[PDB]
Amino acid sequence: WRIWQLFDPRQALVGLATFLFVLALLIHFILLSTERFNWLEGAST
Amino acid sequence: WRIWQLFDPRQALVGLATFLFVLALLIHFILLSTERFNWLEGAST
Amino acid sequence: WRIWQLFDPRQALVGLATFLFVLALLIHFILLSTERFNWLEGAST
Amino acid sequence: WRIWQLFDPRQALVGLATFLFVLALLIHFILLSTERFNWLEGAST
Amino acid sequence: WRIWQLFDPRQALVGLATFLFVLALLIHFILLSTERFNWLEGAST
Amino acid sequence: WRIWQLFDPRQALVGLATFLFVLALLIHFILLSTERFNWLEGAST
Amino acid sequence: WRIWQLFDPRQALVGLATFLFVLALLIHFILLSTERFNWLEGAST
Amino acid sequence: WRIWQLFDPRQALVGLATFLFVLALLIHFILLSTERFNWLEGAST
Amino acid sequence: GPIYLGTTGVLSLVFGFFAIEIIGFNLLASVNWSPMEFGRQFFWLGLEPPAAEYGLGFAPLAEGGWWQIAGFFLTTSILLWWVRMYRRARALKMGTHTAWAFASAIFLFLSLGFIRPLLMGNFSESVPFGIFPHLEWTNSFSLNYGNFFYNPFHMLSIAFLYGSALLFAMHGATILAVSRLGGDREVEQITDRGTAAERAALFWRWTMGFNATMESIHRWAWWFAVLCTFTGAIGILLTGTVVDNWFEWGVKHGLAPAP
Amino acid sequence: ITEGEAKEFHKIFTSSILVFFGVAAFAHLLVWIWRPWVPGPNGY
Amino acid sequence: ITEGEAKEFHKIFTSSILVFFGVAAFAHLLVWIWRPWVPGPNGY
Amino acid sequence: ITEGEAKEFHKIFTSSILVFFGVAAFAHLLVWIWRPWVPGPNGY
Amino acid sequence: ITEGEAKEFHKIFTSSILVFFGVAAFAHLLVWIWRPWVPGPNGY
Amino acid sequence: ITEGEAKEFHKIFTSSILVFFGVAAFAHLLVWIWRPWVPGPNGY
Amino acid sequence: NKGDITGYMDVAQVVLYAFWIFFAGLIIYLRREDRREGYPLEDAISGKINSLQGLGSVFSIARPKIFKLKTGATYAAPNFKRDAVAIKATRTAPTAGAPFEPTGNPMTDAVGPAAYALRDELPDLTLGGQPAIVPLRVAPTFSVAAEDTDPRGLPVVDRKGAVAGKVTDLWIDRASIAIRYLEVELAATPGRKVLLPFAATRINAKTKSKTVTVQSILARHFANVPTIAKTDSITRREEDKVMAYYSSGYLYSDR
Amino acid sequence: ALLSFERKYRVRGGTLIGGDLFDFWVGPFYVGFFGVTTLLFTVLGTALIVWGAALGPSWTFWQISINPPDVSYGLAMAPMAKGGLWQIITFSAIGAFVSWALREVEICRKLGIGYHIPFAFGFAILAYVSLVVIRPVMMGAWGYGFPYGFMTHLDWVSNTGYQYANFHYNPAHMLGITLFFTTCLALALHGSLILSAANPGKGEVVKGPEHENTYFQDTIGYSVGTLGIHRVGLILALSAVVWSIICMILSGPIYTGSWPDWWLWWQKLPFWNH
Ligand code: 07D
Ligand code: 07D
Ligand code: 07D
Ligand SMILES: CC[C@H]1c2cc3[nH]c4c(c3C)C(=O)[C@H](C(=O)OC)c4c3nc(cc4[nH]c(cc(n2)[C@@H]1C)c(C(C)=O)c4C)[C@@H](C)[C@@H]3CCC(=O)OC/C=C(\C)CCC[C@H](C)CCC[C@H](C)CCCC(C)C
Ligand SMILES: CC[C@H]1c2cc3[nH]c4c(c3C)C(=O)[C@H](C(=O)OC)c4c3nc(cc4[nH]c(cc(n2)[C@@H]1C)c(C(C)=O)c4C)[C@@H](C)[C@@H]3CCC(=O)OC/C=C(\C)CCC[C@H](C)CCC[C@H](C)CCCC(C)C
Ligand SMILES: COC1=C(OC)C(=O)C(C/C=C(\C)CC/C=C(\C)CC/C=C(\C)CC/C=C(\C)CC/C=C(\C)CC/C=C(\C)CC/C=C(\C)CC/C=C(\C)CC/C=C(\C)CCC=C(C)C)=C(C)C1=O
Ligand SMILES: COC1=C(OC)C(=O)C(C/C=C(\C)CC/C=C(\C)CC/C=C(\C)CC/C=C(\C)CC/C=C(\C)CC/C=C(\C)CC/C=C(\C)CC/C=C(\C)CC/C=C(\C)CCC=C(C)C)=C(C)C1=O
Ligand SMILES: COC(C)(C)C/C=C/C(C)=C/C=C/C(C)=C/C=C/C(C)=C/C=C/C=C(C)/C=C/C=C(C)/C=C/C=C(C)/C=C/CC(C)(C)OC
Ligand SMILES: COC(C)(C)C/C=C/C(C)=C/C=C/C(C)=C/C=C/C(C)=C/C=C/C=C(C)/C=C/C=C(C)/C=C/C=C(C)/C=C/CC(C)(C)OC
Ligand SMILES: COC(C)(C)C/C=C/C(C)=C/C=C/C(C)=C/C=C/C(C)=C/C=C/C=C(C)/C=C/C=C(C)/C=C/C=C(C)/C=C/CC(C)(C)OC
Ligand SMILES: COC(C)(C)C/C=C/C(C)=C/C=C/C(C)=C/C=C/C(C)=C/C=C\C=C(C)\C=C\C=C(C)\C=C\C=C(C)\C=C\CC(C)(C)OC
Ligand SMILES: [Fe+3]
Repeated sequence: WRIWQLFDPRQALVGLATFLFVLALLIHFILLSTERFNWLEGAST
Repeated sequence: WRIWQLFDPRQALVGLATFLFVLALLIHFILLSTERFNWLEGAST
Repeated sequence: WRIWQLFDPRQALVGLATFLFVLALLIHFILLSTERFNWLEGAST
Repeated sequence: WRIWQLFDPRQALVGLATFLFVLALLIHFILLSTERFNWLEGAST
Repeated sequence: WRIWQLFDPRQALVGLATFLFVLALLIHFILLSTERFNWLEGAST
Repeated sequence: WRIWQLFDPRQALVGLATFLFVLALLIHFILLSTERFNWLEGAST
Repeated sequence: WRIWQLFDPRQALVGLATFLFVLALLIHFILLSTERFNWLEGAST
Repeated sequence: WRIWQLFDPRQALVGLATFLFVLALLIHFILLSTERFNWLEGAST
Repeated sequence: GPIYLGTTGVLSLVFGFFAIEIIGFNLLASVNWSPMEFGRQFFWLGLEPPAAEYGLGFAPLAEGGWWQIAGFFLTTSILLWWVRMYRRARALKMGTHTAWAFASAIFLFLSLGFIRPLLMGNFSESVPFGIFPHLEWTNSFSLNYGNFFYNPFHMLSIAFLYGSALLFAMHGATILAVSRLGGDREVEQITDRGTAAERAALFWRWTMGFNATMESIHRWAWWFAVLCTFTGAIGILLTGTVVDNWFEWGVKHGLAPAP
Repeated sequence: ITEGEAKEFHKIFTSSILVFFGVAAFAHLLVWIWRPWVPGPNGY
Repeated sequence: ITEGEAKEFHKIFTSSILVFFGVAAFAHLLVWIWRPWVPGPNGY
Repeated sequence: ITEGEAKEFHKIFTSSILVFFGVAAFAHLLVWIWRPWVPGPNGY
Repeated sequence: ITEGEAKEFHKIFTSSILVFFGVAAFAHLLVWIWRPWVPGPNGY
Repeated sequence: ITEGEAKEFHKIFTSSILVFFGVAAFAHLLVWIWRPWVPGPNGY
Repeated sequence: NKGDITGYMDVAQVVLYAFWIFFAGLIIYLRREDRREGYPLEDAISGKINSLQGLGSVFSIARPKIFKLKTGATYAAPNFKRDAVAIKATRTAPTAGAPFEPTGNPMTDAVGPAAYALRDELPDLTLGGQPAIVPLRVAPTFSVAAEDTDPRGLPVVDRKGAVAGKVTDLWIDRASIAIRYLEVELAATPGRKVLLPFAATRINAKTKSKTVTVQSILARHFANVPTIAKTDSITRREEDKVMAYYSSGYLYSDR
Repeated sequence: ALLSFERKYRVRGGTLIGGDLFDFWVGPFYVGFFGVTTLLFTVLGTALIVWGAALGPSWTFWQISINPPDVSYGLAMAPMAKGGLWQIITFSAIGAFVSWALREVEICRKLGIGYHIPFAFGFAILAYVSLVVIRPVMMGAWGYGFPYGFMTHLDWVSNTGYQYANFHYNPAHMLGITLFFTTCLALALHGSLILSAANPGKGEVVKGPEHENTYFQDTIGYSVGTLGIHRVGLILALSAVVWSIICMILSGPIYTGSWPDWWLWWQKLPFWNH
């Protein structure tokens, strides 16, 4: 109830899920854009 | 199970189906773009 | 079988048919774009 | 046989006829675009 | 004979006339575009 | 004779006149564009 | 003589005059475009 | 606690979180755009 | 005035403000912080995208990194504004047609800026931030990829832009013509058809053979406006990725005689 | 549409269309005598 | 409408479509005699 | 809309689609005899 | 939609989808027999 | 909305966020074992 | 061989033809939406449902959509509610395309430009449920901008200089803020008040009276303006009737 | 065939010229004397365009082109095989457009509504005339009008815009682009708002002007109104067309140099000229 007294539960859940998905997608894209951590091309270390 | 009191089951199912299909299509297109995992071309390893 | 209480059978069938036809058309065009599976031109293996 | 209770026979027949004609026209044009199956040009096999 | 209890005879005749005229025009245009079957230019066999 | 029981004679006559005039004009222009059937330039056989 | 019972005489006369005038103008312009029948330029036979 | 009588806690928290997240994202991008501090494409010091 | 921002509006404004500040600071630094030179060359100043050798990764700040940061922040701001206009329509218990029409413009913006560079592997041919720089990007894009006039989807986008102008010139003129009959109350006319809507439909019928309704004309307008940017985005995506020369494509497909 | 008027219209239309088709056939015969439009194996 | 008128229309429609298909078949036979449109293994 | 009419329509539709599929299969067999559309290991 | 209507639709839908999936599996097996789409270590 | 509903939401939220963070930590540990993302004085 | 699908087909052409198919479907849908008012088409003479249509008539007219109103009522589109076949006019020729000639006074008979749609006999309502269009007496809160000239008290004049009356009230719109109608006290038969649309009235600028000129009708036509049942509210049907009567002046004023 | 509400409006009168002769309908089309003239000019121009296509080298619709006479001809009328056909088609098209506008005027008179629609079509007619008559006349030859072809008029646009180095730098052309983009944006916004008010979602009640104003106030900060939006859209489209006409009048009749080079005056201003 500490933080759910104010914020709507459904809105908080939807916003958190969307933000987490967008952040994960951005981090994965950034990793794919690097030579070392691109697991698809798999260049040498 | 209270998440289904929070969210409409029909809307949840429609949104999941759309999101999952779009994600699967995007991942498949990424794999097609990559040389190693393009099963239609079959580049040797 | 309660999914048909959730969703109208007529609209569900119409949308499913449209989606399946579009997906099949896309897959066939992708196969045509590839060289190995282009049955019309028939390039050698 | 209940599909004809679900769908108006008239609308289903007109939609099916339009879809079949468009699909046949598309396939005919695709065949005409091919060297092997162009019956009008008659390229040697 | 049962089909005309579905579709109005006048609307069926008008649709048939328009469709057949357009199809014949398209096929004639394709033949004129081709070299073998262009009777006006009369290219040799 | 029942064709005129199905269709309005005046509309049928007007539509036939317009369609036939346009078709004859198009055919005459197509003939005029060919070398063999252009009677105004008179190219030899 | 029943064509006048079908079509108003004055409207039919005006429309026919317009159509004939357009046809005469078109044919004269075509003749001017051609070389053999351009009476104003008077090219040799 | 005097500050929270003037500023609404919800609006203050929402604004502060947005500003902090945007600032952190900008700083991380700036670090990634530098040769020395890019951890995903690490070079020599 | 009574602008409702909310959480999504605050986010979008913060992101867009950061992007604008980055772009403006880069423009001012390009002229060595001269206000005089900034005013002199404001149109010619631009923030160029990174070169091709950097790929989709983070380029150095002085070599396109600032462009990448500003572009990402602007894209996030625009997407959050789309979310905002979706949520405002939902809150007012109204349709999301405005959000889904803005989605087409966002699609075109992403195709120009992010999606096509993602397909091509680098940000070299992305749109720089500057008036004359982005005009020159337009010119150089068309010149490099054959002739954009020969792009069929560019043809369609131009046709739908002309159609949007034509449709608004028709609709505004018609509503002003029937404004003396209560035609400006369009939703009231939709709910209860009046002589204004009847006379508008009859005028267009007697003019060109067919007519619309007070709601379906807005459907026509919405679809024309959306299709403009949608077809344009499709053409941008297909340019270079699958067709390297639009003039040669047109020559192959009969749009032009073979040189 | 009254049957008598429809049949009178048909009896006029048949004659008119037959005259039109006869004139078209005569014109086509003259055009064929002038220059036939069916090329042979070697063309024109 | 009613099966009587429907069957009259169907009879007339069947006769007209049979005549149309016969004319089309005769035209196609003449066109085939002129120049066939199915190439062999070596073409035309 | 009803049950008897729906069953009649289903019967006629099944017969018509069977005829359509038979004609399509015959045409496809003719086209395969002319030129097959499945390349071998070496192509055509 | 009543429970009986939903159950009947589910039964017919299950039958149709299994027929569709069986036909698709047969087609994919034929395509695999023609040319497999999973490359080996050395490609195709 | 009410006190009991808020208590249930907080409990389930705590459980779900703990599962999410545990899975994320496991994935990050696996990624670190595969390839560390902190370069040394000489680099990678 | 970059974008080639077959020897001649390619990806750009395939996408173009896909868009062509989609655009044909979209045109079908847009025409379907166009046919939600006034369709099906009726015969010009008899009025029976009859038109020249093809095989697309099955898809031409869509199922009626329901508009839910804040008053609890519903409006269906298409509603299939046709106007009466018989009207107070007679065709000049027996042909279907012939025009109609008014039998008596067209302005009162409501034919042609004087014709109006049989709208609901209910005034437009604001968000709060109160009638949208009311005279300024019933709405003390609203006022005319100080930068503009109050039409109240200004003479009403026609295109020929004849004075029709004086403005005694203004009818405003509470939903969309604007002036809709002017209440004019006729010079003839004192005490009689007629409604006057605002959109059909231009102010004559510097005339030392700023006479509200009405180019639609003449002074003698003001006595025949349709009346309204209530003194503080106007229904949609009465609104249309007034606007239609005023709009017919340009065609039937000199007749 | 008539609509459910057309018979009471299909009344006599309203013709500008011709009287009762042409006051009749053929199907849904109102004929009118100017409609008869429109049909005359349309048939003449279309037949001459098909004749030019027949005279041309190809029957492909994209490659069909009717070209204006050569610049060497000046403003003199050319032989029909050397641009005279283009001139005849141009003037027949002008006549058809004017007759269409006057037919719209007649329909407006019959229905007792304003003339805003023919007035707005007059701007399209003026743009066409400026492109095919005014600009070539002030430029000195009919050869500067665009050819009547699906692709050749686009080639004319490209060549004319590259004659001035870069047409993107034409100041009136920038304003035309701005207004053309704004017209599309405003059309999208207006259609979107009207459709969102009329269709507020399933199970919801139709909204009104209050909600329409409140939505855009809340989102962007301000609104225009119910008729202000239509006036703004009409003015935007007409201003885009007017500024396009102005840029085309400037490009070649008045200004003949490079538009990118025209912008040096901004960099030569006294307060920045260093
Ligand atoms: C050599 C130059 C050349 C050339 C000869 C020629 C010809 C013509 N063309 Mg073309 N064109 C050329 C090149 C070319 N052409 C364009 C496009 C078009 C369009 C734009 C449509 C639109 O609405 O854009 C406009 C929409 C956009 C770009 C997207 C909307 C943007 C949004 C939502 C973002 C919101 C913004 C903020 C929050 C503010 C952020 C702040 C800061 C950055 C500081 C279109 C309809 C159009 C018109 C014409 C005509 C009429 C002609 C004539 C008469 O010559 N052309 C292409 C496209 O796909 O358009 C969708 C595209 O990208 C591209 C290129 C490179
Ligand atoms: C070495 C490089 C590498 C590598 C080879 C590789 C592969 C791939 N990865 Mg990745 N990844 C790598 C690294 C790595 N990766 C991640 C994670 C992930 C995630 C995050 C999911 C997410 O964002 O959920 C975010 C969603 C949440 C948290 C939803 C929770 C729900 C909430 C709040 C409330 C519920 C309300 C709603 C949902 C609203 C609607 C209502 C209803 C439906 C009822 C995940 C499932 C995932 C998938 C893949 C893919 C598709 C690929 C492909 C094809 O390449 N990756 C891990 C994580 O977060 O696990 C929880 C993590 O830590 C970690 C690391 C280190
Ligand atoms: C170097 C190449 C280049 C370049 C880099 C660049 C850039 C851009 N430009 Mg430009 N342009 C270039 C070339 C160039 N530019 C144009 C014109 C413009 C316009 C005018 C639009 C208008 O108002 O049309 C107004 C339209 C007319 C002419 C209306 C006339 C139509 C009529 C009477 C009706 C006809 C009716 C029938 C026949 C009947 C039909 C029957 C049935 C359907 C049954 C305009 C706003 C515009 C758009 C863009 C943009 C958005 C861009 C982008 C995306 O960069 N350009 C000028 C013009 O036409 O001005 C009137 C002109 O001639 C000219 C030139 C040479
Ligand atoms: C259908 C295609 C057409 C189209 C449609 C279209 N555009 C749209 C819409 C639609 C339907 C909208 O609904 C949306 C809109 O809101 O319109 C009014 C929009 C829109 N398209 C726009 C413009 C636009 N449209 C264009 C064109 C088109 N879009 C096409 C012609 C074009 C071009 C190039 O022709 C442009 C430039 C915008 C006006 C608007 C989208 C606004 C947006 O996304 O804004 C993002 C937010 C910001 C940049 C934030 C700025 C913040 C400021 C710095 C203020 C300060 C804030 C604060 C101080 C910050 C906090 C500081 C602290 C952190 C310290
Ligand atoms: C001025 C603001 C916008 C506008 C407004 C506008 N247009 C209008 C109207 C209005 C208000 C109408 O009322 C009227 C109408 O009824 O539209 C349905 C119209 C109209 N504008 C039209 C098209 C059109 N408008 C355009 C633009 C615009 N018109 C502006 C953007 C454009 C372009 C290029 O952007 C086009 C293509 C038509 C739909 C219609 C014109 C109807 C008309 O003129 O009918 C009479 C003529 C014919 C039926 C055919 C005449 C044929 C000629 C004999 C030959 C002409 C050849 C031509 C010169 C070249 C052709 C080849 C090209 C590829 C170059
Ligand atoms: C308030 O909301 C509003 C609505 O409303 C509620 C609306 O609806 C609309 C309108 C908008 C829409 C309906 C949406 C669609 C609009 C667009 C997308 C804009 C684009 C438009 C088009 C692409 C269509 C263009 C079609 C045209 C221009 C019509 C073409 C017409 C002709 C060529 C002929 C004109 C008719 C004449 C002159 C007479 C009739 C002719 C015939 C019937 C054929 C010939 C007839 C005969 C042979 C017999 C008579 C002959 C005579 C008299 C002799 C002539 C002699 C010769 C032979 C020449 C708006 C704006 C509105 O905001
Ligand atoms: C039934 O009817 C309906 C209504 O009614 C009930 C309506 O209402 C509307 C809605 C329509 C409108 C309200 C106006 C429509 C008219 C146009 C589109 C043409 C006029 C164009 C504009 C004024 C642009 C307006 C767009 C806005 C305000 C978008 C808002 C976006 C943000 C707040 C995000 C941050 C803002 C940014 C980044 C820029 C936004 C653009 C501008 C504010 C204008 C550009 C300004 C500059 C970049 C520099 C200029 C600076 C200014 C103006 C301040 C200094 C002063 C100067 C003069 C220079 C419709 C459609 C409708 O159907
Ligand atoms: C009620 O009636 C009363 C009582 C008054 C009596 C009146 C009766 C009357 C007047 C009856 C009239 C009857 C008539 C006139 C009947 C006419 C019937 C005809 C002519 C029917 C014709 C049917 C033809 C059909 C259905 C043909 C279909 C062909 C198709 C779909 C072919 C498609 C081809 C494709 C897709 C491929 C083309 C190849 C190319 C090259 C074009 O591909 C690119
Ligand atoms: C009602 O009240 C109760 C009782 C409830 C009590 C409430 C108490 C509260 C809420 C108290 C809160 C207090 C707080 C948070 C106070 C914070 C104060 C701060 C941080 C003040 C800071 C002020 C800073 C100032 C004024 C700085 C001014 C600097 C200027 C103008 C510098 C300009 C520099 C220029 C223009 C030069 C730039 C150089 C470059 C290089 C940038 O130029 C190109
Ligand atoms: C009312 O309730 C009833 C009675 C109905 C009961 C219902 C209960 C329900 C429905 C409970 C549901 C619970 C659920 C599903 C809870 C889910 C919780 C989760 C998944 C929580 C996760 C939270 C994650 C957080 C807060 C993460 C924050 C991370 C941040 C802000 C990191 C930012 C990183 C930055 C800025 C740096 C990025 C670095 C670069 C730029 C390099 O990365 C791209
Ligand atoms: C108070 O401070 C003031 C306001 C005075 C500062 C002044 C600011 C000024 C003057 C700002 C504006 C300047 C000008 C002249 C702006 C003009 C802008 C124009 C006309 C831009 C036109 C087109 C640009 C486009 C279409 C670019 C789009 C770019 C996109 C979508 C880029 C996206 C990039 C992404 C998603 C990057 C991804 C890579 C990451 C970062 C994820 O990893 C490497
Ligand atoms: Fe309506």
